[PDB]
Amino acid sequence: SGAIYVGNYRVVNRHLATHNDWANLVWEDSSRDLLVSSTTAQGCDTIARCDCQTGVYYCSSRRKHYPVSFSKPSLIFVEASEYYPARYQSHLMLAVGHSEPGDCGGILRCQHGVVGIVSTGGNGLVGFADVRDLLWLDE
Ligand SMILES: CSc1ccc(Br)cc1CC(=O)N1C[C@H](C(N)=O)CC[C@H]1C
Ligand SMILES: [Zn+2]
Repeated sequence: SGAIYVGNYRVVNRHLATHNDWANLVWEDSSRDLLVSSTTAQGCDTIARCDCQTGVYYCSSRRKHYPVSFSKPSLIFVEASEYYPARYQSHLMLAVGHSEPGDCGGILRCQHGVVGIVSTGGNGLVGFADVRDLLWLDE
């Protein structure tokens, strides 16, 4: 679990969005596993606007942060799950690191701010949904 709170927006994994997220929907994209909902309170986070390929993510299944080198946002095949059919997930960045399904929502940050959230994984792999291209989050 986990979310980004920026301005009057809440960014979550689309497959973990609540009834309240859907009732206050701003934007969602199944191909990215993202959903953004509106909030009444002002957020605590800021978004990176950069091309960093290194950063640190929070791994809830280890209660620890880990440093990672990750690929640029790309279209990557993701196997079927209870949440989605087998498809290409877009704007996804992969890295070597530990992850389990419940780790989705953990934030990846670089020196500039929030880069994205955990969305996929594998055997010693962790994949992050990028949010740096969503310029409207800042206004
Ligand atoms: C951190 S998730 C994870 C971690 C390790 C392993 Br093995 C396997 C996973 C599962 C995984 O990749 N997905 C991706 C899915 C999606 N984004 O299409 C939504 C959550 C889940 C079902
Ligand atoms: Zn950066």
